[PDB]
Amino acid sequence: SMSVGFIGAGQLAFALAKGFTAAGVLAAHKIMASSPDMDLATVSALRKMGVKLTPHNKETVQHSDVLFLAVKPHIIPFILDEIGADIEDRHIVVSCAAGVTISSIEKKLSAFRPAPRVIRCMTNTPVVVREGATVYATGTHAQVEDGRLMEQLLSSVGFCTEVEEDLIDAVTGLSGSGPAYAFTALDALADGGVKMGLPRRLAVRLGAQALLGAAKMLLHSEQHPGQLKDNVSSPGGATIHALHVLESGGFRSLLINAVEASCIRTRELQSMADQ
Amino acid sequence: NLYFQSMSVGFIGAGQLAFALAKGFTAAGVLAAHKIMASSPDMDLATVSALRKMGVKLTPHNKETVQHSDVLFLAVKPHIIPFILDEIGADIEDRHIVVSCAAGVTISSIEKKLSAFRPAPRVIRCMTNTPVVVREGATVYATGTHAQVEDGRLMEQLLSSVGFCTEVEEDLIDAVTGLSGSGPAYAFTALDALADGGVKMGLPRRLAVRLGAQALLGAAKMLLHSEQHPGQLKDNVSSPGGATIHALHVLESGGFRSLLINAVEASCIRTRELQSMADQE
Amino acid sequence: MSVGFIGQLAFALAKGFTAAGVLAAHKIMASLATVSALRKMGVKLTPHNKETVQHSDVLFLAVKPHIIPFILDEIGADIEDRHIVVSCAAGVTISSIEKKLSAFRPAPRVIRCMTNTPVVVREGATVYATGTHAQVEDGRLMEQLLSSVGFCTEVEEDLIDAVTGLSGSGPAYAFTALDALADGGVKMGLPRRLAVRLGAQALLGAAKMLLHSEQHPGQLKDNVSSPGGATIHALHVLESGGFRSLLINAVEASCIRTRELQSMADQ
Amino acid sequence: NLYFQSMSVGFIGAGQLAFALAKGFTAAGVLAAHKIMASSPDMDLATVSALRKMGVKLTPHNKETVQHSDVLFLAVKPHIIPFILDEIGADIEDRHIVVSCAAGVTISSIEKKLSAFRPAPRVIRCMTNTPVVVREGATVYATGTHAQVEDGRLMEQLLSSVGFCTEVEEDLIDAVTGLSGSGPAYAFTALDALADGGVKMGLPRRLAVRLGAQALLGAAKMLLHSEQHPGQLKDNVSSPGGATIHALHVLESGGFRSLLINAVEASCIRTRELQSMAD
Ligand SMILES: O=C(O)[C@@H]1CSCN1
Repeated sequence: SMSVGFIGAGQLAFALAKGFTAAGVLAAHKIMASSPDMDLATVSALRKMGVKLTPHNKETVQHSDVLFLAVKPHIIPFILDEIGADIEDRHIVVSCAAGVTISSIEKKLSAFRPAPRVIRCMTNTPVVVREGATVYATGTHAQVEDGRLMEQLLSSVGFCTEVEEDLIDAVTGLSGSGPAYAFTALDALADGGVKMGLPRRLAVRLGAQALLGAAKMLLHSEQHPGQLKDNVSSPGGATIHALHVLESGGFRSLLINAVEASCIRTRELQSMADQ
Repeated sequence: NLYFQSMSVGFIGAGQLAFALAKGFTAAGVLAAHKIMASSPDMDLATVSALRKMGVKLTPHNKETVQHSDVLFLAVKPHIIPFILDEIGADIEDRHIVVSCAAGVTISSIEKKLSAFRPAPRVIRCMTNTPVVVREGATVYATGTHAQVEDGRLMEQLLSSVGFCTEVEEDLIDAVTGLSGSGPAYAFTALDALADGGVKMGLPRRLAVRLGAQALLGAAKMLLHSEQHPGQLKDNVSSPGGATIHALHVLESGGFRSLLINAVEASCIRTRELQSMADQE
Repeated sequence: MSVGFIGQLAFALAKGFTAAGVLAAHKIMASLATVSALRKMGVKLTPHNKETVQHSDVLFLAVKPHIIPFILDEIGADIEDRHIVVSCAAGVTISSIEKKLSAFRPAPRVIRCMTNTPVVVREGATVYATGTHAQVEDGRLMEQLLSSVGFCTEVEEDLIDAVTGLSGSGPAYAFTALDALADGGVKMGLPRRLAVRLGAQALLGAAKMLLHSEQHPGQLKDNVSSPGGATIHALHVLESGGFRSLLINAVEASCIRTRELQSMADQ
Repeated sequence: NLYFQSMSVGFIGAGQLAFALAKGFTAAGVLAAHKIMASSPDMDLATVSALRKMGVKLTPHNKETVQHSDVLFLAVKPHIIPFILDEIGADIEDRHIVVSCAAGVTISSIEKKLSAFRPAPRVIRCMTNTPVVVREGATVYATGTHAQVEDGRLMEQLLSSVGFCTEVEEDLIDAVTGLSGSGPAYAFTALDALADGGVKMGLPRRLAVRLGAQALLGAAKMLLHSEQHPGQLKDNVSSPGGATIHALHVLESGGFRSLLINAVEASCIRTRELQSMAD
């Protein structure tokens, strides 16, 4: 029955609308999206999906029950001023804009109506193939049923759980930025395959399949990742020789640096949102 | 396409690979567990206990596995193979398809051993990986001299039920070992580290493990279902000034890409070394 | 129309403009090494900045960033309403120029521009941001003029520091790279002149391929490298030295330094 | 100038380099697309479909390419050149000019194999690169033992239509491979990284790609059209205390120059290794 809105038509809003349509959890005609600059590829992609489109962010608000904000962080204060008068009591405001705090949203929206129902969301692009990783934090006036609605909605396109808002910066550095780390790794792994004689296309396919299978093994396993690493590495063998050169470059610490750098940049954005 | 419901499969070795392939095959429903025999040097393994409860038949006699099976998976260490080939060589019949999974061991080395017993052994060489156990493996195979056309097609249908499977020329399989053969251990290492980073930044350990693994799987599936270069997807998900591009920069400053190239090379080279040392003896 | 200059960037723009036929070289007045060349082109040279302002319609300011305030104080009273003041000085913000000029006349038409030296062969990269009092047609006029000597597009002013780090400093990164590539060719036995020519032609062709392709640079990279071949071996050693991260460091350092100049200009 | 529009051109290999040369030659107008024939062991390549739409005749028989062509480009992998030469050596005629593009394959090795079928094979070795597709390639060539005076001239004319082309001694070509052969890949890596830097500092990706590429194009054009040392051009653009000289310093602190020297060397050394593994 319910309707879903997207303010913004970027990569992430497209990913959610496509993953939601592929889940059949609501008919695409229940979905509206507004961008003042939407590219015709994203227009023709969403329109063929059945996703209703408009340039007027207020049209989305009046159409929608659940309202996704998927725009750049600095654009958010302008959005809230535009649509703030149109926020009804029925609306659930789900922010995806990175580092934008529930406080900064509730402050803006409280100038119009006193109890805005706000949820902060950290999701990632693989929702487009329904394998996203999502966390959400509920705001001051979000009713308990709102969090469940959020949970059921985002569970149709990947993993989803509730966290305290203070962990969302860290989730950003981990699962939010994660897919870009994977894409970088797969491009380098394939370069390695090419270096050793594989055709590029086959190298790309084999590396991506190996990553997926490994991650799936861990998800469906009780065991520590180090234990599964142990089970792959035969004595004297090729895998342990490879693991050694990874260690010599400090491979593990680079991934730690990455999550940390992304979380800290997210906090730097959280401060400008709160300033 | 092909009818192999009444086909018997054997494993020489009952290690991580025999267990992973048998679990995948019986989970795919293309093999009844009681049509699978495995032989192991010792029966005090955790792998044999799980094969027994799976319904797989467990013998200590390699010749018994050979007599029971039509397709014969050789899943032992690379330096054992010429001793297995000696023990069972006379037991090999015309009906047998011998599938070697040892890293490095060449089709011609196996054909040479077996030919001393019977002239036209049907040999296939393959490189698979442990995620066959959840049916998301990556497998390549090459066909030997006396491999029939149906033999490669039969092998590809078998291994496709537990992951991606394609045919390659044999001289690529060492490279493949370094990529998808060792690939899972690189992912496990990467996931352990990513989870340490999540923990450093405040997340509970179990949630950090869960989120990194889900991030890796979804990204891999994204690429497998996309017609786009991995760099384009990197580009697509990196907003200007954002957290992700800042993280990408510190990966680059450590030479993250070169380490993965180093790893694939080291594994492929070690795989070639193991064969050379074997062929010297 | 008429154009004036108030450098190595002043020469480069006048050279490209004339070669494009967009402006008669004599409708151009400027105010060193580049003084012998410019006069040869039939471009009017005058030592008095005030003469340049009185003759010109469009006014490029190509001086050192801490030198603009002194020029503005000097010519400010001579800025009529027909004038468009285009600042190319690195880091000098639109606000700082308008502040100076507005003590003389309330609505100065200011445009801020980040262009680079390859305008001299009409392959520049130019961005520009329109000032508080510039009408729409001032932006379009500027876009038409600088499109004649390379790529040109409008940006928000807060992207110009980033553009400085990418295409503004870019040509020096390429000159450093071609000098090193030529040292490499020389090491492997090529004559120096042949190595310089072949390296620069490789760079040019590669850049033109990317400008004319719909594909990602990584996709074009894949196409060069045959399996097991020479190119992928060379790519590996680039990766092992963190070659990509150095170029990221470069754009970042240039952009940050531009911001620090942008502060000295606003202080 | 030599007249050659009506000659037929053959590619053994319908891969990335055969496509690049065919695309460049047809866009230059020096050959008609229907006068080109290419052969490949694999017809499902994206490049093979691209050649079809151009009007290039595609066959899976290396024999037919030879019989169709006057000039014959060898754009196969290096190690398979020996099997190709045995396969079509009997079909080589006196009218044929054989042009090897394979990295590292020496004129001596080609002439040795081909001399077994008919003496005086006309062989030319060249190293070119993918930007021929936009007619800005970099090509060197060396004439073989039995190449006529005209064959080198005809070869230079053909390849100058798609970029720079000059004659070199054969012992320089391995070095040219590491420089202009692999060159474009170094530039693509550079452009990707520069765009990453632009994005980090806040530019949209597409804008950073365009600006980075345009910066490199115009820098390269400046150098080619000036008589000045790359170092003098670097000096001319680095104002004192400015943003550029700050960025140059971080480049130097990472040994940026040495990485590019390492790259040319590695590619050239690998090019030699490949020929020594053949021999
Ligand atoms: O990597 C390679 O072999 C190709 C052929 S020479 C330069 N690029």
